[PDB]
Amino acid sequence: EMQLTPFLILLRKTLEQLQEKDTGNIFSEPVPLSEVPDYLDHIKKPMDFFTMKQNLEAYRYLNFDDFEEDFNLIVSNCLKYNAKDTIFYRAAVRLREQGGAVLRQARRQAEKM
Ligand SMILES: O=C1CNc2ccc(C(F)(F)F)cc2N1
Repeated sequence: EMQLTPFLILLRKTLEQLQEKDTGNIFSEPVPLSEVPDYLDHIKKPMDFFTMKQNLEAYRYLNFDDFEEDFNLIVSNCLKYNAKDTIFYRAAVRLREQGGAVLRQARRQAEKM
């Protein structure tokens, strides 16, 4: 029951804060199938922050949960594909932790609207 423009402004800010936690920029673009050619064998919906930005501006995120679901996909795809003893897996754990705090505060702001 809120206005669209401030909500999208909030999602844009939140997406930027989430990208800021991905200091290695390993989640900024789709996992490159050129370097990971079997990635799609068990990853049924790849996700990344560039795709999320495209989805945002295409008005595909009209509630907080749909935005957060695609963030969670970035994390879960990485935990699924990569072995636990890899930098990639640990980076997804850290993103889940740091991004979770970003999302909780952003959702508080959206609920104020
Ligand atoms: O799960 C992931 C997360 N992103 C990523 C970037 C680059 C590469 C690679 F280019 F292959 F080094 C692999 C991955 N795998």
